[PDB]
Amino acid sequence: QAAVLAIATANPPNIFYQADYPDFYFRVTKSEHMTQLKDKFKRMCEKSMIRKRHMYLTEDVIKENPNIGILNAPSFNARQEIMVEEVPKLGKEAALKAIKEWGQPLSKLTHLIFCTSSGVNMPSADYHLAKIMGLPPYVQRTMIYQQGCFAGATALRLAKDIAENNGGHTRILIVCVELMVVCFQAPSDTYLDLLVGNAIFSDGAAAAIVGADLDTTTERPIFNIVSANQTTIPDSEDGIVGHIREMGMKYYLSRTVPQVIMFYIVHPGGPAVLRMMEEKLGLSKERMRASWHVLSEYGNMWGPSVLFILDEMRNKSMEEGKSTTGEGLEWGVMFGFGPGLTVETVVLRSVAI
Amino acid sequence: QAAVLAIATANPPNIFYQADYPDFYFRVTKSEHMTQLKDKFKRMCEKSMIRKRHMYLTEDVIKENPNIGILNAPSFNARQEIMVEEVPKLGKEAALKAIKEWGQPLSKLTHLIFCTSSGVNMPSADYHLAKIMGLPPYVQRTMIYQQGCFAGATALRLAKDIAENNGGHTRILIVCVELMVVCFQAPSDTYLDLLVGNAIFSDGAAAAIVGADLDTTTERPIFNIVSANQTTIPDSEDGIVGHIREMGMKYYLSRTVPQVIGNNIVQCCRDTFTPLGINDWNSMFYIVHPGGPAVLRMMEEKLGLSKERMRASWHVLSEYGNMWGPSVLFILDEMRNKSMEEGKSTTGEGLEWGVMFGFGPGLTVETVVLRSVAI
Ligand SMILES: CC(C)(COP(=O)(O)OP(=O)(O)OC[C@H]1O[C@@H](n2cnc3c(N)ncnc32)[C@H](O)[C@@H]1OP(=O)(O)O)[C@@H](O)C(=O)NCCC(=O)NCCS
Ligand SMILES: CC(C)(COP(=O)(O)OP(=O)(O)OC[C@H]1O[C@@H](n2cnc3c(N)ncnc32)[C@H](O)[C@@H]1OP(=O)(O)O)[C@@H](O)C(=O)NCCC(=O)NCCS
Repeated sequence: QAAVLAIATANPPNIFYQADYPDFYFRVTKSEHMTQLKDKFKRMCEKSMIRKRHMYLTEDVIKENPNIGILNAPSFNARQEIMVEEVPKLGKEAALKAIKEWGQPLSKLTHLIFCTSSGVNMPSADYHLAKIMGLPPYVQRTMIYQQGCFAGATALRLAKDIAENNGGHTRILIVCVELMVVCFQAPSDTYLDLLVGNAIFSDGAAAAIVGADLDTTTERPIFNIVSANQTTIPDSEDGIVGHIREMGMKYYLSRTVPQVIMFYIVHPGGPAVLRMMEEKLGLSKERMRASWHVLSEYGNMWGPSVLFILDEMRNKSMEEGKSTTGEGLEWGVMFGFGPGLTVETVVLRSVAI
Repeated sequence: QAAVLAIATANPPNIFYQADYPDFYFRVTKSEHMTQLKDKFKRMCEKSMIRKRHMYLTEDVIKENPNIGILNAPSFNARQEIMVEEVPKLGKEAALKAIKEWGQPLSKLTHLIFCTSSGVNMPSADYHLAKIMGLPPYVQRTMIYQQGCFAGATALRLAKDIAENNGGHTRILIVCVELMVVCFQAPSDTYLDLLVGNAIFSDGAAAAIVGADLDTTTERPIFNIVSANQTTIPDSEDGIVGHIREMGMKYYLSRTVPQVIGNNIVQCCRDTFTPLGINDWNSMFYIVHPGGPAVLRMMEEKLGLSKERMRASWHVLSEYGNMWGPSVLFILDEMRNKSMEEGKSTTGEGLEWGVMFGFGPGLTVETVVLRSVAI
């Protein structure tokens, strides 16, 4: 049975505390005259339940690429040139940390699954990571582009069958990375479905190693991937929409998505999402803690977020002397979701600590 | 063991014969005054071994979206809006025919793998195909974007593990679609490795059904997917390059790609099929992505192949051009269609073992080891 053997994460070094972000955002987009819209944005940020976010797109990067901060200005080329380079580079940081925990050389890897919705190129981000990391030429790559916030969970669904159908030496590296260079837009009071993303979207990378039939002397599983299934919610196509255009990506968020969309890993799409899960199942406050923590400290990073929460859960479980990597519990589930609307459900089993 | 259970194809209806294409291309891009460059493009087309190509992008479509025909003008929005709608639509035409050959209802599908390098959107072309085919909401989707000409082979590699690890009821629909709306560019005498693409790139859709543990009663395999491996050729990054930009995609082709690829897949052949005990190189069948004529000649010359061994690959090049992802599936279909029609004893031209090579940016090679099925 396939297992997660290592997890690690990375973020851009520039921290944006949410208390300061309305002032930063309306200043760098030169939109301070929009006082009513800033009031609304202040309330969005205050209700976001996000304490800080790590972002590539600083004031200096906007100054170097000024059309990124001018609504509707052509800036797709400028965003692309940044992201084709920087997305694999941040992924390499998380990947090498995961491989160090794993304890095996890159030569023991058989497969790479790379996921991002931040930039497209040919050859793709999977190839670029293999180049800058020095993955051997027999490492077999799968590129998952543009699948938004269920990409992390979908990589585990794919890795399960690859690991289990090819045998004991198959070892899959999963790397998920996003940079909001892809979809950062200046404010407009007729596009509130773009403005909500400015309050909650953020940058990050996470990596994991998956294998089956483990060398017990050298490898140690963290979780087992019991089953994985994707479903689509009917009649919800307009809930999450990303239109890649000459002005960059316009990523539209509907107000109904949370209303439509054991230990738990729930993609932190926003606070309404995590609350929807809690009261619906009578969950203790303890159950969503790890998902609430990643939302607070990193925001909604699309693809990699469920791996951040996975890593946070087993770390706290170990630090607090819990019985298993799943907070002392045996069974668990991870939910990724995104455009479609699409739900990826991954049934997990913890490991004894 | 995973098997291909159905194969079908579709193309945009408008046919461009290669003898007429230099005239059309320089006229609709209002570039006839570039006389030396047009002579160069004529020679490119005359050497291409392409007789016709099916294209979505007609003169009317360019007239509706005139920046597509103006070099470096912003046209990415216009291209995107066309392809996000039209890529799934052409895929549905092929997919319906593959399911009809398969013979089972859509409700028996468990998975969909959609592959394209022609447009990006969220939700993507996989969701859109599901919606317009009315696939049940439990069909599990994988979207393979931007993998160029190895995408059809990579879909088989993925589908093998999905079908074999989940078992007898898992049935995977594969759909590969391309429309050169994505990268059509007007001519420039300083971007010649752009003009090559206008001589060879074309449009098409192919669909296949993959499953393991077959209902002998109702399902018949065409080919078995014995193994599949991707490899990367070191120090070949610049061989095939697609830069997606505000003017659309600029798809650059280095002069040495056919030889770098051809030498590599000859080596893969020797490395892979010698331990399987294939006695000589004419004793196995071949599907080689039709990137151009030179890569097909290399296989023939380096392995000493007879003329019938690359015939199916030459035919798809002649009649359809280089359609990127779906082309290897066109060739698979053609091979088994002619094998049946000509009275051969197997779907692989009367031979037991065979190879499929997809390749593309990286440079990346997807090798698929195939076994035919008795006819
Ligand atoms: C957006 C969100 C953080 C707001 O926090 P909240 O707990 O709902 O608190 P509020 O209802 O007071 O909302 C605060 C402001 O945000 C607005 N708002 C909330 N959701 C919005 C949405 N999809 N689009 C535009 N504005 C929205 C509210 O109208 C309000 O502005 P106002 O006071 O001027 O009317 C929260 O609703 C949420 O988690 N949304 C989920 C985002 C999502 O869909 N994630 C998954 C897709 S990636
Ligand atoms: C277009 C094509 C059919 C021309 O046929 P050919 O076998 O090269 O015949 P020639 O060598 O006489 O080339 C004719 C012209 O095309 C030019 N040319 C060919 N390939 C070129 C390239 N990558 N870049 C720039 N110019 C090129 C040659 O310089 C030559 O110019 P000239 O006649 O003015 O001297 C062939 O080059 C081809 O198929 N290229 C694509 C192969 C490839 O890269 N496949 C991978 C993509 S999936």
